[PDB]
Amino acid sequence: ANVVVRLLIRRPECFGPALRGEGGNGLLAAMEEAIKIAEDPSRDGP
Amino acid sequence: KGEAIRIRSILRSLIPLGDLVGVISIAFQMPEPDMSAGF
Amino acid sequence: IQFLRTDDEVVLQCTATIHKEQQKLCLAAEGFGNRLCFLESTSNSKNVPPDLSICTFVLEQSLSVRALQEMLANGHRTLLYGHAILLRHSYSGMYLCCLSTSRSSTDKLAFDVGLQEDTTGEACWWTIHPASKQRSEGEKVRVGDDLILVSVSSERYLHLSYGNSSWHVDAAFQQTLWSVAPISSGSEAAQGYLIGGDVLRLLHGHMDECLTVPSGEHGEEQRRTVHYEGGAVSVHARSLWRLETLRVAWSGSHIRWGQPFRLRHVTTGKYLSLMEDKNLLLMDKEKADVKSTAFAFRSSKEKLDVGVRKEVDGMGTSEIKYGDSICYIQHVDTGLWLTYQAVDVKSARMGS
Repeated sequence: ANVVVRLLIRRPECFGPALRGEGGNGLLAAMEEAIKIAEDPSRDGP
Repeated sequence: KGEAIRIRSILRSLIPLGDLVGVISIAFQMPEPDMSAGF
Repeated sequence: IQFLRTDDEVVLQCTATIHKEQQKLCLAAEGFGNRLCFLESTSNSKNVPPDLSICTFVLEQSLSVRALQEMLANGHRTLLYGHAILLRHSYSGMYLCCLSTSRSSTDKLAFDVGLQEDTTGEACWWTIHPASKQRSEGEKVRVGDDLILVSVSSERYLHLSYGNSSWHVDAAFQQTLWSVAPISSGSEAAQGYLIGGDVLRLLHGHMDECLTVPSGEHGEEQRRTVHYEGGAVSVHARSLWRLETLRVAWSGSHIRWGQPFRLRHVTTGKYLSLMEDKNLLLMDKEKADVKSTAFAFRSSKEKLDVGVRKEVDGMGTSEIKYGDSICYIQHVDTGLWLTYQAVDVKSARMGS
């Protein structure tokens, strides 16, 4: 667990872009966006 | 142990608590069957 | 090739590329009044001099991580990669540490660095790690080597977080190459010799006339004037002049004759400049050009040596003493020399 946490904190791009980083706010907005992507079929593979 | 406190603090700084409770509060719909490939 | 020892003043310098332009910065801190650390542009010193007095840091002790853990449970040593160093502020006297607060809401994973009074706890020490492939763990550090600082408790790198207008250093998880530049290696600096980067006072051998400025009895227009005084002013605070050497490496070296240096008034924070249209005045760092502020010390009145030496890599040789030394100030552009006058009219001369 310690080394996995070390690697995940040294490489921040392993987390989601809408949760970690100077873009998306956090997990709340990330998963609400995910729900709305699930709801609208215009963002999938036809 | 101190490194345990450090790891817990890192995890808390990563994932806040308000975010956690807001994500818990979604109140998924419970259905005529539905699809299990969603939330 | 010189190995970093213990109890020596160093500078934590780093490189930053902004506007596709390179700049070199200190790790600096005011200390008294502001705990957090900031940056100081050590480069571009021809027009604005940096504040080396808050740029520099001293290595208090140098112990390994396991010896530090044993100290937690309970001469001049050399510096090796992997040790857990202790950085103390030279002026403020406090110790550089990792604060448990987060000021920048952008990087929600880092902490802020600053100065603290006590050294207890593992939240103040730092560990050096190699930054290049040529160098590994366990070898001796030399001058100019790039290293990485990691906190002991926070376990976070001394990151140079780039911002829109907040060039602030944090303890983040992104490595930042922090080069070290020595200042004073703690050599055999005898009691009484002149060392660069120091503040001092200048008196006369037979008149005890000290180079001062008017006190706070008037405004800054009056305090900007420079003159001589005597009596109790020798022990005042408005009569201290600090010599800032131009080079940032080994700025706390022994002052040799004929080298340029800036004259700063630590009481107001202005630098002693010379404009040809008048006498000398005090101008802030924003316009303190080197060609107008850099003065030098000579042993005689002549111009035998002007373009001789540019730099010497080392602590230097003990030349100028505090006890018996008769120096002459000389400007790099005009080459004028100090002279006392009798501009004071006879109306209130004896009392003023």
